[PDB]
Amino acid sequence: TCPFYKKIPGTGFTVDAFQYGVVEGCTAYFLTHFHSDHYAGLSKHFTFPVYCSEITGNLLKNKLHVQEQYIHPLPLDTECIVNGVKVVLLDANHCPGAVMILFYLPNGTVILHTGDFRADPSMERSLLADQKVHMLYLDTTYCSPEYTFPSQQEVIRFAINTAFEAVTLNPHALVVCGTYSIGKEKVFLAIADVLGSKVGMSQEKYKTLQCLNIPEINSLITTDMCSSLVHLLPMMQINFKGLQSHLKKCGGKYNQILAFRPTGWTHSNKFTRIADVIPQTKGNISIYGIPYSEHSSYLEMKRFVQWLKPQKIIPTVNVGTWKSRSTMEKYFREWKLEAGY
Ligand code: NI
Repeated sequence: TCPFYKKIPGTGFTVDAFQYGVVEGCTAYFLTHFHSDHYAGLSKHFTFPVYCSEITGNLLKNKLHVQEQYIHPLPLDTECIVNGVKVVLLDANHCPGAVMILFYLPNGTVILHTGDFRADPSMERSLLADQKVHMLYLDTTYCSPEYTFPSQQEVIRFAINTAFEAVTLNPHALVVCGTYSIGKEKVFLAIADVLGSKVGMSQEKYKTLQCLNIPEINSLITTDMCSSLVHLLPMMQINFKGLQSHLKKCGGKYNQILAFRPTGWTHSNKFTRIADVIPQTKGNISIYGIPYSEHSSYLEMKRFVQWLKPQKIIPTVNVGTWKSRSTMEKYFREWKLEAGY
């Protein structure tokens, strides 16, 4: 049964609620982004209206085979009427096609559902600037002050500089980047651009990337592994055994691997600066864990909420334990006392 924090009161709507069967009273199912914990339950047999971004609807049609007649893509930054209720989709600064949803209820209440997001000051000049928000359904993934990580730009600068140095020292080194979902495409695209290579990958991952409306993508990716010196592999294969096995397959074209695992936060964050990150090495294989996050840090989250000044916060992540819930509620109250709302 669908949890309360997935239901939008005063509407027929649910958000990211496809794994509960037919939800009683639901007339429209919104999907914030194409990550499996959120789309869980969707397939070609789904026959209710799904509302989403254009990019998410490309992925629903091509990857999950949802039939076209049930996919309702909406443009961003545009007031739309859905089953009698005004809604707006906003960029969530998460993965490609990810949105936040503004609902203007018939009684005058305004609700923001962030989906998954990485808060940014640029959001302070979107259509959120223009009216009051009563209720915030908040991505609280990293809602504790220990969660610090660098900007995405500092992390990509580190990756490009590391890869370019290694391959210029050894033109027979291969770069490998791990993936298991959409998101974080800048990691492998930025490294292939500095090396003058396309990114090589499986047919299934090429198909996924072709749904993303990324400009000039036909110039950047390929299924011809032999022509590429940046390869994409499943995240599970980014270990010494998996990489040794891959190097065998390349037929002596290469004699070294430099590999990247873009994680979110790891506790090497509470001690080490990005500049000081070092790899794990075994023989001619080195593996870097780089803290590339597509969710808010604690400080980015706190700034967004103190700017928005909502009347009520409903967390959507870390809700299953009483200790997590009590921790989050304490920070919400601190933020409200410090800012004065
Ligand atoms: Ni996500």
